[PDB]
Amino acid sequence: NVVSAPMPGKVLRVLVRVGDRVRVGQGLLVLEAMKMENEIPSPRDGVVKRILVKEGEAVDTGQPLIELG
Amino acid sequence: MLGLKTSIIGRRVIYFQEITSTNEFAKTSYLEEGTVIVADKQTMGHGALNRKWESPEGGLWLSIVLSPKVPQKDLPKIVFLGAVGVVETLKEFSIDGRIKWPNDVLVNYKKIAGVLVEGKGDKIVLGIGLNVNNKVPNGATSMKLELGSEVPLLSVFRSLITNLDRLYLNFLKNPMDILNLVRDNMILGVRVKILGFEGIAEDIDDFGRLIIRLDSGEVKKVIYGDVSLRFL
Ligand SMILES: Nc1ncnc2c1ncn2[C@@H]1O[C@H](CO)[C@@H](O)[C@H]1O
Ligand SMILES: O=C(O)CCCC[C@@H]1SC[C@@H]2NC(=O)N[C@@H]21
Repeated sequence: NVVSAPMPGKVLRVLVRVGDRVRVGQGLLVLEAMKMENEIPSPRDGVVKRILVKEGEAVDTGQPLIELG
Repeated sequence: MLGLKTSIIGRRVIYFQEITSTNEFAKTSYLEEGTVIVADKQTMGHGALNRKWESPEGGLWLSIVLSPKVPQKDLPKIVFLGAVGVVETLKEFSIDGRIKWPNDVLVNYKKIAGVLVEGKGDKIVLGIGLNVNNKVPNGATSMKLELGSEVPLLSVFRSLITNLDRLYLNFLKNPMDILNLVRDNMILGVRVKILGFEGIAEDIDDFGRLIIRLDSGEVKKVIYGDVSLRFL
């Protein structure tokens, strides 16, 4: 499935690489929002099929971020 | 044996001779609220906005597990909690530290501490690095440098934890109290430059956004992270 933004924020960094198998609740990427560096968790285990965003990108609530396999 | 007397923060402290990062550990472990992570030295020390942090032995490097349950609109104040917490500890030791928007405390404009807050869904990690007796980077200072002698590491810890606990309880009562403490304790009147206009750092708003006064007189608000800022 698709993992969208839990809130607005700029991308600090991406923890995972494509093809990387993810763990439920594991760290996918980091968004600097409300003076915090927010780590975004994987709703399911899986594999990094697609990294939909870049570092330094401004994302908004619900925007597509990661697509797993 | 620590003899702490707090309600939430400091009810459990976990100490490490050394570690990559207290913040990482705090994030990656299941820990009750108010638990403190403290190490003699960190090797993979972290800083705000993907920067690095020197954590040599002799300083205080800790992480606090918090679970406030507050509107998103109040989450930007958590960093302030830590800074003001530090300011008040230095005040006890007769050191005058001021806040540099929005996560650094300074003494005579030399960095003596920094805050880093990280999110983990329900979990919120407050990380604070303060220079006590450790060796420090050029341009930075320490309590030992400020006071000209060794400062009791435990005493600084007990003091800081104690201020952060109180500040936390009042934060759960009225998250608006911190803003004033900050406004009343941060460097102001300084001409700054935004990269990517220039003006005066005259204040912050109720979201903790820096308020710059342009030369014409217009006002501009800065969101942390969104722009690069510098002192002139
Ligand atoms: N232990 C430290 N004490 C004071 N300043 C530091 C320390 N480690 C890193 N810094 C500075 O803090 C800045 C990041 O907040 C960096 O530009 C860096 O020079
Ligand atoms: O000024 C900054 O950039 C923030 C520095 C935060 C440093 C502390 S040391 C305790 C905690 N563990 C870390 O890895 N970082 C914070």
